[PDB]
Amino acid sequence: AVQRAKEVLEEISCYPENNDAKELKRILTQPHFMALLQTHDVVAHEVYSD
Amino acid sequence: AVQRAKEVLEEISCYPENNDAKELKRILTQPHFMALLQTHDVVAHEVYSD
Amino acid sequence: LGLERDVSRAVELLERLQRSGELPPQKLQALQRVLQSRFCSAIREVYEQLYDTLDIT
Amino acid sequence: LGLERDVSRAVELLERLQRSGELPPQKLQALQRVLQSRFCSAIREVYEQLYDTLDIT
Repeated sequence: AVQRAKEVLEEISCYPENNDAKELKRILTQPHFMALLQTHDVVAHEVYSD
Repeated sequence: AVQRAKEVLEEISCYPENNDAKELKRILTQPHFMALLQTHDVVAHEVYSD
Repeated sequence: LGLERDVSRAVELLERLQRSGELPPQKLQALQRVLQSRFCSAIREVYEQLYDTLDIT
Repeated sequence: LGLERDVSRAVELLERLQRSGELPPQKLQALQRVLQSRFCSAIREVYEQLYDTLDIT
């Protein structure tokens, strides 16, 4: 979940025209949203990743 | 939370008489219970660490 | 925890850009399902719930 | 998932040992509070709720 989010930052980051991309990158970058996403992978990983 | 559980395993592990300590060492060690505990630290840490 | 404000803002921000159609929206729609999914909802409830839990105990 | 059975079993297992009082009941009491605490309850609900989410998504 975090990787996908980070991936988007890179895509939107490559675009200095979209104002949403900028504010979206910031929101998607703060460790807070990452923490929740962290929970996403922790469970999904321990659910059926292996 | 995982470390606390771990520490307990060590104590109960040194006790080959308490049958409860046995079933506790097994369950406490069960990665599943560890996963939930992982969530315990992730949040509890971000909320009571720095 | 600004999770509802940051996620909800990220969800609409992804849609916002999706509507614009300036960059690959496939990854943006992927996020939408990653945050909008009922899963992330339960998890999100945890963060808000946990905070309250701290105020309780 | 078996968290309710493993946690609830660890809770009574910790009390069980507490009843006997042979090993350090301090660390054991700590666990009981870590699994019984309302916090771990929300988190636990996540693991269960999450599995269901899988079945939905």
